[PDB]
Amino acid sequence: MRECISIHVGQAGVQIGNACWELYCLEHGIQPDGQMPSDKTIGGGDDSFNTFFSETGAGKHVPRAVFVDLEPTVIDEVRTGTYRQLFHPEQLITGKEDAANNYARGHYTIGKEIIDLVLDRIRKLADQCTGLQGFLVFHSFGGGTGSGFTSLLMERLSVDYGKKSKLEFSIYPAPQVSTAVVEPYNSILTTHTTLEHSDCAFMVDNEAIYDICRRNLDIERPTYTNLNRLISQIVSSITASLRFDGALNVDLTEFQTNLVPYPRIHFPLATYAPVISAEKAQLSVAEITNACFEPANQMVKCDPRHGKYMACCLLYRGDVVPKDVNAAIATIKTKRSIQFVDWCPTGFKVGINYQPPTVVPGGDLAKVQRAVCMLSNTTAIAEAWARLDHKFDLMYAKRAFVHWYVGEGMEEGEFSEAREDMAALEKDYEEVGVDS
Amino acid sequence: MYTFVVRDENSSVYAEVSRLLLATGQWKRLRKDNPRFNLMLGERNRLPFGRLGHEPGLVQLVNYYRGADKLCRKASLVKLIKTSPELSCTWFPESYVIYPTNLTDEREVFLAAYNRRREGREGNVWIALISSEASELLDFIDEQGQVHVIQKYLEKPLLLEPGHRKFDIRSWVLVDHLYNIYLYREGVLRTSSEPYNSANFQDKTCHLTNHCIQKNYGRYEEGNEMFFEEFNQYLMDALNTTLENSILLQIKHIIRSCLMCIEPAISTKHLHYQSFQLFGFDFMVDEELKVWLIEVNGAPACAQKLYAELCQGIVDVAISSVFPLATSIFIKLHH
Amino acid sequence: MEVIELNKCTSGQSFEVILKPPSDPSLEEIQKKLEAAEERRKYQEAELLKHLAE
Amino acid sequence: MREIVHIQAGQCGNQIGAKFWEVISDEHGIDPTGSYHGDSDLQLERINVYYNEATGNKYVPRAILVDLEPGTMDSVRSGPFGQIFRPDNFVFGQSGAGNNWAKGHYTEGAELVDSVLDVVRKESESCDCLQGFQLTHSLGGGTGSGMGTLLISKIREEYPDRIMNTFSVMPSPKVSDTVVEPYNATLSVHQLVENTDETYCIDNEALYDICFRTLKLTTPTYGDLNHLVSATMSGVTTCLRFPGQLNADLRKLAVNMVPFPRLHFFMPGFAPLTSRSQQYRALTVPELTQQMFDSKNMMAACDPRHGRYLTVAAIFRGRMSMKEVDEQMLNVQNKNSSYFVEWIPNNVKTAVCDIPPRGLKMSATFIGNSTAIQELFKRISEQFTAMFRRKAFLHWYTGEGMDEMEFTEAESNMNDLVSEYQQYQDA
Ligand SMILES: Nc1nc2c(ncn2[C@@H]2O[C@H](COP(=O)(O)OP(=O)(O)OP(=O)(O)O)[C@@H](O)[C@H]2O)c(=O)[nH]1
Ligand SMILES: Nc1ncnc2c1ncn2[C@@H]1O[C@H](COP(=O)(O)OP(=O)(O)CP(=O)(O)O)[C@@H](O)[C@H]1O
Ligand SMILES: Nc1nc2c(ncn2[C@@H]2O[C@H](COP(=O)(O)OP(=O)(O)O)[C@@H](O)[C@H]2O)c(=O)[nH]1
Ligand SMILES: [Ca+2]
Ligand SMILES: [Ca+2]
Ligand SMILES: [Ca+2]
Ligand SMILES: [Mg+2]
Ligand SMILES: [Mg+2]
Repeated sequence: MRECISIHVGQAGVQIGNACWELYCLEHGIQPDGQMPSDKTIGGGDDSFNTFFSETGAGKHVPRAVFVDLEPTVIDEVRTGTYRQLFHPEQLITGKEDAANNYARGHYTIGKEIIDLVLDRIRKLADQCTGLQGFLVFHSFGGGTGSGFTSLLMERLSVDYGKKSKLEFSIYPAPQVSTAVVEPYNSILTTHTTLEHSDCAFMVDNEAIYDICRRNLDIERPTYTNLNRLISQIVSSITASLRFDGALNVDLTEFQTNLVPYPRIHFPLATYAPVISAEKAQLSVAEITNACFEPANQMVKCDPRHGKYMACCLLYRGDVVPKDVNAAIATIKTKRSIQFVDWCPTGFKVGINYQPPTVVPGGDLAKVQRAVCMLSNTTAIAEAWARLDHKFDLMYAKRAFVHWYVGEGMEEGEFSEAREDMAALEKDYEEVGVDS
Repeated sequence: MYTFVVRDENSSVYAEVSRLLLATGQWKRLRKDNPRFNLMLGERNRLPFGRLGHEPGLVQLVNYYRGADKLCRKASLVKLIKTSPELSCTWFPESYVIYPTNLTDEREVFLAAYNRRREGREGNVWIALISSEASELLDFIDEQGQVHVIQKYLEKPLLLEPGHRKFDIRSWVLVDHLYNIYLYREGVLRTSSEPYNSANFQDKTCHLTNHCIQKNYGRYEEGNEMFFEEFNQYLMDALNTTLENSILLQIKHIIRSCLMCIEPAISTKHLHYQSFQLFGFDFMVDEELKVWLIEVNGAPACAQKLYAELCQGIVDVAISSVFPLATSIFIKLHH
Repeated sequence: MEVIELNKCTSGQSFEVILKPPSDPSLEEIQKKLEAAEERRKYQEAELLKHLAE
Repeated sequence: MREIVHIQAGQCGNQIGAKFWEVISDEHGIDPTGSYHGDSDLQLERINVYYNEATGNKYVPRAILVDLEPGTMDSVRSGPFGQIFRPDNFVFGQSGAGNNWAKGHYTEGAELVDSVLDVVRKESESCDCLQGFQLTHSLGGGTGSGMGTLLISKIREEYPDRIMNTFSVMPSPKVSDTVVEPYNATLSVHQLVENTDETYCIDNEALYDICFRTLKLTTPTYGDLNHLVSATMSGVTTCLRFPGQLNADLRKLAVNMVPFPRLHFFMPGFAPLTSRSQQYRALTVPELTQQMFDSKNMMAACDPRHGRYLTVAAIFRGRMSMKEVDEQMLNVQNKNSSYFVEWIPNNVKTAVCDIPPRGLKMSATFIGNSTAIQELFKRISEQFTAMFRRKAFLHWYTGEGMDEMEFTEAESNMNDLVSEYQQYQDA
């Protein structure tokens, strides 16, 4: 057994963190007081769930996770929430005042004073690991902490844990729920800095989750609670292989091996189905697999038809057998536009977990008998980079808000250096994806 | 109050469309880079499709189908027809794609069919230049630089009388956001004013029926353009048949086949933005009244006489259909 | 068309279907960055306090 | 807990300041005694931002009252909520400032300023995490304008890394006390451009016009004008006083509203406009949205159609459909996209609070960074220059040791500010 440490940074990372760990407990039969009746090896063991949970002599299963925020408000709700007994205070790190949606403030000013404390708390979790795989880092693009401190943390993690893998769950900014106008700045700045330190990053566009919650859950005005419970389902689908018995993606390095042929292009598109309202009073393997190629079900709105695939993974949960999947794939292949790059094989890696997806009791999501999350590395996700870089260019041409960043000790040149790196990234997708 | 932006000032069609929108009083034009639009009259090249459909509270529509270039590029059209199971047809002339020596490629395949012609003593005239020698053609391609397409030159075309004139048929096709295919009932024939010559292919003036090349001009019909009512009457007088039976049935068939083929690739049925597009199909008719597709134009102009009616039709079924304001000129090719 | 590497267990199973074959900065440098930014902040604050003193 | 330290200086500053504390005390369920008697838990969630706590669950405003004469502060102490203020936080002189910026800034005010800073310091040292200061004052008088800006400079010297925010009342000939008001205002604007992060420009011209035309008050008093001010101040501080995601603190607000350091002067707006006259018919969300953007509801006497919006913050209060709020807010931006700069994407942010102000089931407060605010500064600049070119009334200032060059510099800087707004209006 090999352990995975989760790191939740800033408001988005923390609130999504709670959604995920709440879901994990429901999936593994772990009570809010840390007890797990089905675990017979008391106070120890090396089961698949032990990748995420350590054990105390009193039979308490605690998350291998650290929560860090430069403001105490959000994590204080974890300290007094329903799952307060789950974590110990050392795991929950809070600062005094936040980064005010300023990358420079989160990275340089405030990051410098708290980075050693964070690393030390992480070191304590790592010292309890017989074989650490690496880290799963949850954060937003648009927040000052989520962007600025994460990038600093990822740099320091590469130094302290060179051999370990690092996976990202990143929240891409959307105006419908955004709380800052400079989020494109923060997004580009943190992507530039974290790029060489991240092995695989799963971007989640709040716009996509927002519209799915409206369209499929009939929620007029989705809240963070709505968004995060949907996000945690996708995250759970991706990490289920690390927490349950299986043979596909049972290790962090396997994500890179299966989804990331070229290091810089490490942003797989996630697509999930089905999303059914709980108030509404069952789709087949063929139907939910077909939905994986509908832009309306993707975590990032883009058009894979006008791009190329480098790799594709299908993660099923529930009543699914290989025969159904192959028949479904055969039908879809002759029905849709699925172009792979020439230097890669046209195929799918499939993983099935017989346990159907677990939903939060009294939530918006209905219990389904089978679901699927498709992870595909497609060049079409570069559309999200293009949108973001354009908004960057609009403001930066006038140097709008730049003084806030320079005021925190950041140099103006970092803006252009970060933007140039993104321009190179867009070019990389162009070369891989387009013919001429 | 609906809003739109203009990013192609060189479009004669949509300059008229944007004019009509303003006349309704319910449409307002914005600056080029204003993102808060309902409608985008986009640019011919590098249209930022990736930035469309991400403005909350806005239904956004664009006048181009992303991926339609597959049909509208000569090199792409040949590839499409050959490699698509639905298309690989009898209505498309024998074609091959050729890359220059200094610039995969089917050159040995083109020469393979060239042999049957010469060693069969039949028609071996091809067009890129219109020469009967493959050497004179290939030496021309390598000298230019760009990628050219080699296609069989239809040596036996239908000829208009009097004058022994060669012509081509232009059809305008509008495809809306629901992927309804609308054929404008008014087409046009681009005619050659010089008599068709069988011997000398050096004189490309009579062979090429482009309006610019033609401009004997305006002797027979005004602007070297014959319309459908006149051409139908000609077919009734000369060949005892109608335009609908002998030609239009084939035309409607070809348009359906081409557009239905690429539909799953370009449809915006479940996209975060919607597309429509005006197409210009160019046809060739042989002496046996058989219709051949020559090419598809993605950004076609219209006949001066037909601008008012066509552009209004674009507003009614493509724009107002998505944005309703406070018999038909099109033929709906159903599917 | 071809299913390969089928692995089965009680929790589920996994496999691969192929449709068609193919045709860092040190700790010192980081600290140097953070310190460089800190000093730039210190410089700007010093200029302000100098200005206010005037 | 991000504490704010409130400061009110001069006659105007103390009168709108008192009214402000009166209004938000009622919203937070605080009686004049200082005891809580509200019903909602949301009232006490972020009450530490403006109130300190004493044993016996007493809530004392983190407010400091300053004047160079005891008159107005005597009236405050006799006012409805006069007993709620900490008696130690009353800092006053006897000489007055005679509507003279130089007296407030250089002579009379310089003698009293250390006493004020002693109280400021004591309040800051009791803060778990001070986020910054808010100052209420007029720019047309002597104490609020002159000593107020002196205070700001000295506070910035001691707390350089904190946010400085002001509610600044701009003078108007329509509602004027002395003819030297354009002098005092120009001298003050010079200070505010360099030493504040956020300034709500509250124009007495606009306040008068709203009372006269819209509110149908034949002859409005300062009390009538201040009714609008306190309502506006309640609105713009709503996101600070109640739990929320958008602009929940002073620095996040500044980061969202200020693209360029000098351009931090905001046009406030409020709907529905009410007279100190109860309303029975609650406005629909489209009505709130339409009126809050209307020039007749602006507090700066500037026509926003004469300029462009750099950034906009909107706050809706009361129980309403957030879906309809989003739809109406997007509708305004889509219909009038020509008035929003395209080089700042998504520059309009909206917040919703469940707790409505007293007397209303719902309301909307508008905060705009518009280039049309240059009309306010151009108005002052012309009034300034009309007198200064003849050096009229200058002896009041040179008599306090000021030189003409200081006036010239202040005028030059404000003119620069005007051209900077025009620059980004044509960008
Ligand atoms: N899906 C989701 N997105 C969130 C959540 N909280 C914030 N966001 C998004 O993240 C961005 C805001 O960044 P935050 O994470 O709140 O900022 P932060 O990391 O706390 O950094 P500070 O600036 O120091 O507060 C916006 O785009 C929000 O829409 C959440 O719970 N769920
Ligand atoms: N195989 C063929 N047989 C007979 N004529 C042909 C032919 N291929 C092309 N032509 C002639 O060439 C003329 C125009 O060629 P084509 O339309 O391919 O060039 P083009 O695409 O640059 C003009 P446009 O795209 O604007 O319509 C037609 O009028 C047609 O008569
Ligand atoms: N809105 C409002 N404006 C005021 C009030 N009192 C004075 N003013 C304005 O403030 C300016 C006079 O400054 P004042 O505050 O009286 O002088 P100070 O006491 O020396 O600061 C003039 O422009 C007045 O119109 C008030 O209660 N409300
Ligand atoms: Ca165990
Ligand atoms: Ca004295
Ligand atoms: Ca002292
Ligand atoms: Mg935060
Ligand atoms: Mg007075």
